[PDB]
Amino acid sequence: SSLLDLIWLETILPKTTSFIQMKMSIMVSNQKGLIKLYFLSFLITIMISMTLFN
Amino acid sequence: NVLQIVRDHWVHILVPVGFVFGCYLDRRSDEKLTAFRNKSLLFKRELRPNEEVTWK
Amino acid sequence: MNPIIYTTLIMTVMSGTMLVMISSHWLLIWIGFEMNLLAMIPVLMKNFNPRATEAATKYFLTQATASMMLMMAIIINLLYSGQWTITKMFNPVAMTMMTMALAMKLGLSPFHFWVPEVTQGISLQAGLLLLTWQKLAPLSVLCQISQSINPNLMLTMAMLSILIGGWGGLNQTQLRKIMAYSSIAHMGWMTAVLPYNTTMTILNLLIYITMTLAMFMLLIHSSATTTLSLSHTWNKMPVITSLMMVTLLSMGGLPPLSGFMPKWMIIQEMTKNESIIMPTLMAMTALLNLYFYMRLAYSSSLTMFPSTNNMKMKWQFEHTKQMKLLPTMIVLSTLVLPMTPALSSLN
Amino acid sequence: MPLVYMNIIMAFAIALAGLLMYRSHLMSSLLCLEGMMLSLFIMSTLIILNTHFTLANMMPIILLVFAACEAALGLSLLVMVSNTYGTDYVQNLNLLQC
Amino acid sequence: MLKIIIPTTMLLPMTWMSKHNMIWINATVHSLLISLISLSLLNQLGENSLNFSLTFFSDSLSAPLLVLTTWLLPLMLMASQSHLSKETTTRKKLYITMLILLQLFLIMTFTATELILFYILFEATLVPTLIIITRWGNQTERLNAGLYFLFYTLAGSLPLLVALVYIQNTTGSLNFLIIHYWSHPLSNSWSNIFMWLACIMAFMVKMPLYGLHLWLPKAHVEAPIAGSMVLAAVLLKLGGYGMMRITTILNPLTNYMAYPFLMLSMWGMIMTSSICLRQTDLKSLIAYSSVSHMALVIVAIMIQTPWSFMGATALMIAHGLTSSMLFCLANTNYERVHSRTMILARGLQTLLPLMATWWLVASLTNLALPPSINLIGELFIITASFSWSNITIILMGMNMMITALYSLYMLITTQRGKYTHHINNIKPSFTRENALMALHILPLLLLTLNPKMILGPLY
Amino acid sequence: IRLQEDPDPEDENLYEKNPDSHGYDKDPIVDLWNMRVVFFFGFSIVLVLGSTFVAYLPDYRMQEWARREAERLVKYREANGLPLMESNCFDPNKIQLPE
Amino acid sequence: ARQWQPDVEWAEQFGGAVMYPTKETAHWKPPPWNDVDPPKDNLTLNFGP
Amino acid sequence: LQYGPLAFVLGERTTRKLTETSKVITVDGNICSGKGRLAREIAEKLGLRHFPEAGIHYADSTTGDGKPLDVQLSGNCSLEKFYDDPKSNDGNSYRLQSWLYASRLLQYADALEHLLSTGQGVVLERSIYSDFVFLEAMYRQGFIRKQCVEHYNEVKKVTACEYLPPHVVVYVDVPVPEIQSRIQKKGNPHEMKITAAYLQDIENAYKKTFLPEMSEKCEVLQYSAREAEDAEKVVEDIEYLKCDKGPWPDQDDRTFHRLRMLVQNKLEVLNYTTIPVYLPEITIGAHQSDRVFQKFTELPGRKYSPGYNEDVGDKWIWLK
Ligand SMILES: CCCCCCCCCCCCCCCCC[C@@H](O)O[C@H](CO[C@H](O)CCCCCCCCCCCCCCC)COP(=O)(O)OCC[N+](C)(C)C
Ligand SMILES: Nc1ncnc2c1ncn2[C@@H]1O[C@H](COP(=O)(O)OP(=O)(O)O)[C@@H](O)[C@H]1O
Repeated sequence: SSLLDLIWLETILPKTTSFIQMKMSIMVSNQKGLIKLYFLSFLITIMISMTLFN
Repeated sequence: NVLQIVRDHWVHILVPVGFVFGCYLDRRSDEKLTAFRNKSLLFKRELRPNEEVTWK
Repeated sequence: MNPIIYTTLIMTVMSGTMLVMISSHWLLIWIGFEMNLLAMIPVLMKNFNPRATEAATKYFLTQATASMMLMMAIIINLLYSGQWTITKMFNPVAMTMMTMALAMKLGLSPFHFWVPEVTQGISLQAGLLLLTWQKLAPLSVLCQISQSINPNLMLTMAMLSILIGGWGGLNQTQLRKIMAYSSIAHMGWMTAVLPYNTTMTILNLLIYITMTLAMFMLLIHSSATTTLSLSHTWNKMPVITSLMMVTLLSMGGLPPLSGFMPKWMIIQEMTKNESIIMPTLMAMTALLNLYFYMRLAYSSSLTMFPSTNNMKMKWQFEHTKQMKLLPTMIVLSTLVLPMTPALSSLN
Repeated sequence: MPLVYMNIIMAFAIALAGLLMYRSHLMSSLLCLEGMMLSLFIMSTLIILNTHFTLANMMPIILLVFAACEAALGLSLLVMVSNTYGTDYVQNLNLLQC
Repeated sequence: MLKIIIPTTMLLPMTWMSKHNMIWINATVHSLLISLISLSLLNQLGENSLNFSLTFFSDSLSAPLLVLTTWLLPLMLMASQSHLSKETTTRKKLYITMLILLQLFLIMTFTATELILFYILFEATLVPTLIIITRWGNQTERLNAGLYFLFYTLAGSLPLLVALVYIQNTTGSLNFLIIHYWSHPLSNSWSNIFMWLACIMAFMVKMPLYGLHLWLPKAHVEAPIAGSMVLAAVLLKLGGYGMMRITTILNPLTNYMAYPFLMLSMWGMIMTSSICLRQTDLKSLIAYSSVSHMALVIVAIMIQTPWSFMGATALMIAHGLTSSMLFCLANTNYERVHSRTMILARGLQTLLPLMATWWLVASLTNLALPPSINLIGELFIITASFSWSNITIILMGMNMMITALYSLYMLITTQRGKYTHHINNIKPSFTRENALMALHILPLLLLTLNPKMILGPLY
Repeated sequence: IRLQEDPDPEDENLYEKNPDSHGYDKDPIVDLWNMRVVFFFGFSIVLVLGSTFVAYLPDYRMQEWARREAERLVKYREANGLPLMESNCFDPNKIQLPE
Repeated sequence: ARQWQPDVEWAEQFGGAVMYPTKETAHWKPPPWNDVDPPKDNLTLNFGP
Repeated sequence: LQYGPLAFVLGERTTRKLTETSKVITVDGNICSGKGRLAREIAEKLGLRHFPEAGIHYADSTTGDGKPLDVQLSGNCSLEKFYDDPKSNDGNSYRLQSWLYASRLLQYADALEHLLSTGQGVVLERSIYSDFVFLEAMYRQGFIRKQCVEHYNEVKKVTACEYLPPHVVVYVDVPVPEIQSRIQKKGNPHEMKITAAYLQDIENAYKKTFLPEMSEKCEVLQYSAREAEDAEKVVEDIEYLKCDKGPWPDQDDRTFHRLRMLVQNKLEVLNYTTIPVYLPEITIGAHQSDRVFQKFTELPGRKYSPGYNEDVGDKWIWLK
């Protein structure tokens, strides 16, 4: 009941996936909305697409 | 009060007429799958003197 | 803004998009893009405030950079081919530049930040028009130039768009930012299916436009821009909350609603071309979108949040303005799955 | 392709990089935006004159007109932002967040 | 099948146009009539199924499930009458509409002739269940239960959709008759292993399988009575029906991929029975018993012998009826005392004799008392598992012992002993509740009298 | 306090306002007729009529037909000295092995 | 004895600046209700000799 | 037809209908003064339309039948309870204050709509701009809380940043002892329970904040009781004043069109009065909200739209 069903079966599939998605959402949406920053990101993306794509 | 009875208990025919309509639609769908009627090797049969279709 | 000026600007935006979609000349397509942006900026800046001004400035910068890149790609293609007709581009570098410019115009990752930024900055009608029309045009250009698209780059951008939209929608609370991330994810799906079947691309475009129109018009009807503002709608007009809930369910791809049809058709088309991993990952990633849709639906329809006292006066008064084609868009966004074979008509 | 085209393309790339790397001001961003159009005009006119594309000689004029209209729009937006905030710094454009 | 499908789509407008005080009467009467009409599907052939049209067909496996669904709808209506007294007319009509839509989707799912339509309807059943749970649940955990249920099901089923479209592209058709006649062996390669995994894992998450089952206690505990009745009795059988249908094209790879799932299912029977031994909540006990029975059905389907499919079908029907009856009894006890704790109310045999009799009969049917169809299915599965290997007998024996232990434990805890002194709101049992229990229990004994109707197409 | 919330109402007892309540509805006539229709339809119609219908369903599974055919084949086989059960289901003459 | 419905704590959980608060997000603030931020505020000339 | 962009295109301009007497003469005054009589006198002499002071059943009056609704369905507050127990623990004081502010906002919207649709001036006994004096008086005495004051300030900002300023603080300056004498003579016990400190706080709020604030925007005409008795002098002073005060001189046809579109839509007017700020005084539980809404829908002529209620005598429903 406690060790398997309530702890580890909850930890493997639903809790770990939820934690990963929450961390990724925080990382993605933690932007400060600075045009300089994301235009520099645009420049990096442009260079990567021009060079490492054949 | 007869109108009030009809005005309140007219919903009790919906399911029966739906059942009748479903039976009619089942027959109409069965009439579209008569490609092998009286043509199967197992049930091929000469028609009776007063008969045109083995089944409907 | 004067009503005549407003309708003139709207017609100018529509005429620019129509010129883009009917022109066979790269110069004319670029002219249409320029006209569209020029007439679109005041629509964003209709309701004047610092946030709207900032959103318009960011949108102008992004669209101007994209237009410069697109014109550079056109010139490079002209250098090596001497052709102005919009066909399969004859230079890989020009094709890459054109693809990047069109992705920047659409909002595909990693060119996505301006989409939530501008959508939050501008009002509901401006966001609706922005999403719908400004994604309608570059998708037409991409469909015209589909046969030269680099599948690796296109699919990479599409998958990035799907993932970024899912995670952003997971973390956001503002309705307009949620809509922006939903738009990003759906554009990712469309561009993923683009290099294989432009008919499937157009079908996804139509379904997404219908669902987005329904959702935005419901939000305008309820006059809600945040989660808690929408949480009070059940105490004034519970029908709108239920319609919004079914629309949110449809946008999540749940069968047997209309939103499942684009995903289903795209999966079928991609798996026809011996592509399994990409459809599997795309299908699994939509669960994030469905999660934040369901979280939004909990606060508005399936539960009853606390209300206020002036809601009694709200009950006493009645909505006046009537939305155009709202019931039609609600029906078309939830009950057209049995009419799927019409994609042959769309072909 | 000769080296003049190489130099023009390099100038366009440098102008694009300058636009994508802000320092303090929005005016410099508009200046970098206008340099890209200058490079595009030079490249287009060189290509058209080299190949004797007679009917294409009107394209650079249209490009210049539309880009100048875009520049006017950008200047209007810049002066509105400056009137709102006090400076044309791009740091002030942070009310909206991703 | 239209003669059964159309009357439900007529139940909808009848419900929405009936008077405010006649909705329950009309819905119950016409649901009973539809069940009587659907009883005609039990006249199955011996060699091939009943092919009504290009879209719908009925088999010896589909017919008992359709009859069970059509019979289960009016009982859910009665339970809803019980717990929805103070609801408004529009919300009551919406609840009835959700139940009717769920029944219609289940009927079409069971009678679908193609795998893609089967998938579409089998996923369409999610929406009404989620709405019912998250809207008419009583406690805070209903939202979490709905999220867990929906996401477990979808994470299971999306690779199934990918596999189905791939199979159609590869072979030509997803029609069940064609994929059965034109079946070809599945080679032992990684691609075939992953296709097998996609299909089987989808249906196992739906089943559920041990380790993928937490959504079942979460949803069944927090759902209303009608939701719990439909979740345990019919919605759990979608996975079993799918596995019995989808395994036609997965041989002989099923002979090699079945080991992890067989071990999981048997050890899950043991673990879930042991969990039932020490549960402080009655609904959780019933949910874990359902998990154990479904694990036994999984074992039968995976070993995949003619004696195991008959046992699987019989056990599915019997478990559906028994779990519905147990949930109804637990809901009556809850509605009396407004708490799901099992040791809170005692002496219920002294206070309510007839309910004590119903509890005794339900608990006897749960522990597979002969000659009940529960025991028939369990014994067939045990014999097939014994033929498969000779330690499955040990596992089944210990599972059966623990099952009897926890069934009689819950019976003794709830009904026997000294009544709680401070609980003085135990009113006499209602005629509605007694009739609900009788309508649950009598078909079980009638199917015991005539067992060949629920033994599947391999009889 | 945090809200202007109604207190939790006491649960109503159907037997207080109607000692003859069947538990279906608080209206006496509606409750009585709900009980009557449920009992009549469900028990009488469904149980009795469906049970006898299933009991007297025609033998479409061909169990008795199979028994009669088996009796005929057994009689013919043991009358002529042939084995009761054939060695092969199909004809080796019609089957062509790869060689 | 009645169905549970969300309360002020649930509404406050759902009514922050963003879900899943962190240090920076807690430093952030929700936007104004009407999306109009408060403002943050002649030429003199001495002529003659 | 209904006013809108099509009417504006056709040529229905607001400045065409405006005249010299098209003035929103809000008459700001004090408690229990002759402001109501003075406003009625001014309205008749100048030909303007008089709006009685806004209230709970004023908000109830404009919609449906003019008869007021039950206090449970509308307002959920009473002035008598505020008089009897100002510091009660149910938040009735701030609930009443917020409801009265909403009612005054609705009344101001109605007055603006009437002025912009007919050209006739309007006389208001009190407006949203002078409503904050009661809130300050309550806060000084400790009847309400700082959180209530902050919520009121937020709502007032977001809802009154849109509309045009009032026209005159006709401050009928009556000393507090005279106010108490008038209250005692009137004989209503609930208002007789009003303390002297509460009356002084209202006068302090008027004279220290509202009077200086409105002096910059427009002219302020202050009169004593005896001066306010002579309404002709007040009318003469009103007609005399002329200057470039207020945004009215710079108001344009497009701005008037936008304002008319705003004020003709009542739900847009009362949009930010229900912002999701969960103060215990104004927050209503889900179950109580559901029950009260069900009762309000069960009201006779309010289940459907006004033209679609058969129980109150609406015909041709199937063709409407
Ligand atoms: C009194 C104590 C009772 C409890 C203890 C039990 C002790 C034994 C009691 C035994 C009583 C019955 C003995 C006499 C039985 C007579 C009837 C029996 O012989 O007929 C059975 C038949 O019974 C019915 O088939 C049972 C019907 C079961 C289905 C009822 C469904 C009703 C709707 C409910 C839907 C529930 C859905 C569940 C999933 C399907 C067996 O079939 P069969 O002998 O050969 O039929 C003969 C007709 N022939 C010759 C032409 C073939
Ligand atoms: N914002 C408010 N808050 C609390 N009470 C108010 C508010 N506005 C008006 N009132 C109450 O309404 C009443 C109005 O009385 P009033 O019309 O001044 O009397 P008279 O008609 O004799 O001049 C006052 O007693 C005052 O307490």
